[PDB]
Amino acid sequence: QKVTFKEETYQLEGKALKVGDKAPDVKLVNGDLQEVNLLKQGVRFQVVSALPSLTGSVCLLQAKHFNEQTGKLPSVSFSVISMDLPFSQGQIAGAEGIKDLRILSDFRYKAFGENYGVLLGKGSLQGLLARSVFVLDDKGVVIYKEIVQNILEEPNYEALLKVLK
Ligand SMILES: *c1nc(COCC#C)n(C)c1N
Repeated sequence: QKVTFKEETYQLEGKALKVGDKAPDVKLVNGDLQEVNLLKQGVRFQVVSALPSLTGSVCLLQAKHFNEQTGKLPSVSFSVISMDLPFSQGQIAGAEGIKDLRILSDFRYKAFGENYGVLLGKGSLQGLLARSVFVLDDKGVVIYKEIVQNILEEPNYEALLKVLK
């Protein structure tokens, strides 16, 4: 699969993760500069979304939409991942009041990008994460995957909420 950004077409780098595959656990860094494991034990659904940067308008709308679901669906674990340092993630989350959302940084190991196959290849956005959504079931198996073809588009929220119902 390819991703488009205006005139640029990106190859996706890292390991291809498919619907039906066991999702790999990866090390990320949270707002307190604490290393955390992506996967949560004993929750019905885990939603893991990635975006190029929280600095961007489309990116912030995605973060705002997952912050709202965090409160509406407490039985579902929501995580948003970017290559932004935890400091900027905390600053932007603070200003926008997105305090319930689990915001994690892939900067240290690029372990999410490499293991979920959403690392953007050569181009202006190279090394940033493709806009993407994975839903895992209670076994940690991928039951839904969207890598957004046009990175200027928001994720398909309707397709996603049908998976969580
Ligand atoms: C996330 N999405 C986008 C696309 O447009 C938003 C803007 C600006 N960007 C730039 C990020 N960072």
